[PDB]
This record gives sequence, C-alpha cells and structure tokens, in this order.
Amino acid sequence: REIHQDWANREYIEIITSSIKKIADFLNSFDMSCRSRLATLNEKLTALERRIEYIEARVT
Amino acid sequence: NELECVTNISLANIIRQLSSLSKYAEDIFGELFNEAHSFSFRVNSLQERVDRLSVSVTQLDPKEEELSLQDITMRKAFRSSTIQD
Amino acid sequence: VTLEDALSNVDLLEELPLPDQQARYIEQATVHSSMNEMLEEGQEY
Amino acid sequence: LADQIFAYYKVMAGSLLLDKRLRSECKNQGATIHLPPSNRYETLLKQRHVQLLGRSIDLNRLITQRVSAAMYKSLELAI
Amino acid sequence: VFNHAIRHTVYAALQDFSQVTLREPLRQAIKKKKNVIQSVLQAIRKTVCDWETGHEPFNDPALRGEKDPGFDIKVPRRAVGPSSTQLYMVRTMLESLIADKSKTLRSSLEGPTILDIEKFHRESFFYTHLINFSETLQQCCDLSQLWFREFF
Amino acid sequence: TTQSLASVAYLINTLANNVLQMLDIQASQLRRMESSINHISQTVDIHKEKVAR
Repeated sequence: REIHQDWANREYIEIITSSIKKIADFLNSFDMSCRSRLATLNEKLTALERRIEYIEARVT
Repeated sequence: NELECVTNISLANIIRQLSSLSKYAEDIFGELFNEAHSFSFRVNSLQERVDRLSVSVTQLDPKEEELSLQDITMRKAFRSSTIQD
Repeated sequence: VTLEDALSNVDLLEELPLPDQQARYIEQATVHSSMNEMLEEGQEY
Repeated sequence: LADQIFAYYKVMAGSLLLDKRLRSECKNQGATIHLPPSNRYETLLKQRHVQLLGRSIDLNRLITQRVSAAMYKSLELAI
Repeated sequence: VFNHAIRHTVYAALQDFSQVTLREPLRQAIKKKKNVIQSVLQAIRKTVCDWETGHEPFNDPALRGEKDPGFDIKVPRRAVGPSSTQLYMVRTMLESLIADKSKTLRSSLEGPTILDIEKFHRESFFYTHLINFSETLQQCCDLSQLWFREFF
Repeated sequence: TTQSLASVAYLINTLANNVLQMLDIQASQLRRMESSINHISQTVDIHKEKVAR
C-alpha cells in the first residue's frame, strides 16, 4: 500500500542525505589539513628567504 | 496529499543541496589554490636568487680580498626584516 | 547510474590521507500549525 | 601572550644555568632565589589554524615575529 | 554513527510497539462491544505500520478475537524515522487512550495495557529531538547571549 | 539524484588529489633548495675563515 512505498522512499532519501553529509565532513577535514600544512610550508619558505637575504648581505 | 509528491519534492531539495555543496567546495578549493600559487611565485623568485648567489659565491677571491680598516663604522649596518602582522 | 556506484565514490572519497590536522485529529493538527506560524511571526517582531 | 611567553622562557633559561651550590647556600641563609612557576604554553605555540569569524589565523607565525623581535632586542641590549 | 543508531532504534521501537504490543488490546476490544477503542487502535495501526509483506497478516487470530494458539510475526528493521506528522498523530492518539477525561477510554483498558502505553508514550517524547541530532546539539550549547548589550 | 551525487563526489575527489600532489611537490622543492642554501652558507663560512687565517 502507499504507506509501504512511502517507507521505502523515505529510507532511500535517508541514505542519500547521509552520503551528502559524509561528503561535507570530508570537505571540512581536508580543508583543515591543507591549512595546517600550508602554514608549515609558508613558514619554511619564510625561514629560507630570510637566510638567503642574510647570506647575500654577508657576501657583498 | 499524495506521498509521492512529497518524496519528489524532497528529491529536488537534495539535488539543490548538492548544487550548493558544489559551490561551497569550489570556494574552498579556490581559497587553497590562490595561496598555493602565491607560494609558487615566491619559490621561483627565491630559486632565481639562489642560483645567482651560488654562481657569485663560487668565484670569491680570498687572496685578493681587501678589508678597509678606516671604513669599519661609516658603513651601513645590515638589518633583518621586521614585518609584524 | 546506481546507488552502488555513488556509494563507492563516496567511500573512496572518504579515505584520503589527511595528516597534520591536529477524524477529530486533523483539525487539531491544522490549528496547531497556524498557532506555530503566529509564534514565529511574533518572534520576528 | 608573546610578551609573557618570551619572559617565561628567558627566566627558565636564566634559572637553568644558575649555580646549584649557590642556590643551596642562599636557601641555607633564608635568601632563596625562587624558581619560576611552571606553565603550559606548548599547546598555544603549536596552533596554526585558529578560527575566528571565518578567518584562519596562524598563531605560531605571530608569536614567532614578536619573539624574534624580543631576542634581537635582548642581544642589542647585552652588547 | 549517532544518526544511524538513532533512526534504527526509533524505527525498531515504533514498529515493535505498533505490530506486537497493540495486538493484545485490539483482541480484547474486538472480543468486546466497545468499538471506540477498536477504531483508535486500528487507526494507529494504519498510520504507522510497515507490513514487510505489504499487507497485514490475514490468518491473525488476535484480529478476529480468538486467543493466540503464538503467531510469530517478523518485525522488519531499517534506519528511517517516522515523518513528523505521523509521529505526532500516534502520540496524540496514545495520549487519548490513557486520558483521565474523555465514559472513559482508559476505563475499558486493562492494567498491563495502560502501563505499557504509558511507558511508550513517555519514551517517545524525545524522538523528535533526537532525530534532529545536529540541530539539537547546536541548541544545547548556545552561549551567544553573553555579548549582546542592547538593553543596558 | 544518483547521477548528481556520483558526479559531484568524483569531481571533489579529483580536485582533492590534485591539491595534495601540488602541495607535496612544493614541499620537495623547498627541501632541495634548503639543502643548496645550506651548502652555500657552508662555503661562505669557509671563505671567511680562510680570509681570517
């Protein structure tokens, strides 16, 4: 009866929504990790730029 | 009200949510890519400078090196960057 | 073109390495709905 | 935060290298040179994506800038 | 994990109640002249029953009135919660059965029947809140008002 | 709806992979350039010590 099909459809929608929220959570986590390692790379680059400034000032 | 109408409306709603998610994901990825591109520019500039400095350093002459005793202080001192956000 | 493929896509998407991260009742229902709508409008004001 | 972090670590460095026998002697005459209280700054120094109003703030970078300025000031003052 | 667990438990509890627990009072009411209880119990079954074969069992003796010989029915499982409308309808109809004022529908009911109805009605209170776990988690931890100062 | 979900997931996965590889390449470049800069510093120090001697 229509109620049975209704239960089936609601279960379908529930599965799809769960998948969508999994995708969103992955997006958030990936963004956080990328921020962290970008900060690290930037710091490393900054440490290197200052060092080359100092060296080339010492050699001239 | 027939239930199938509600289910179809909900399916359209989840597709709209998918589109919104696509836009938000694009926003995040662009925010990452812009600063990554900036890092790439900085790395290329530093690589050029390092190549120049290496070829310059390989030809330093110690025996010809001469130091001016008289000019020890009238020379301008080296100062490191002091940028503070 | 099936739930299996979409679910597999999501699963494979959720495993990338991410380190460095740390009757008498229908009328009652109708009146109740209208009263709730009035409540939300009142909150807006 | 940067000011007090630098002060804390400078005090710890100064306390580590102080003669131990001198500390003992001073305590034996009621003139104790008190130790610096321990404190928990490690978690703050490791922060790199603090979240505020949609911005991501690298706390480590700013603390480094301030602390490096302070270290330069200390060396200049010594000389 | 909480969403899946909550939906599964809600569906299981609702279906167990509806299909297994409401057989005894319905049999009693069929064996009796009173039909208001029968109409209400039957109405509750149409609302929230998911017959795993699509139709209610036909050779059920409890529906007829005769005592069970037994008659195991396999209750289905799945992670999906009842729509708001039907959960609300079910809760209001249960409240109607166990009501001090209604010549009372609670007078006809036996002891254990009302005791179990009161139970389920009490636990079903938080189903709506828990199905929306994220929104309720947001609400339970709201400390926004510590900043605003319009009154002062 | 099934097609949309699958396609969006696929696209997001590909972007994430590309960004990951890009970051790793940049980190490798910086490690290599750090090594070279350290070598240059060592050479400059050697030269200065020779001049002093």
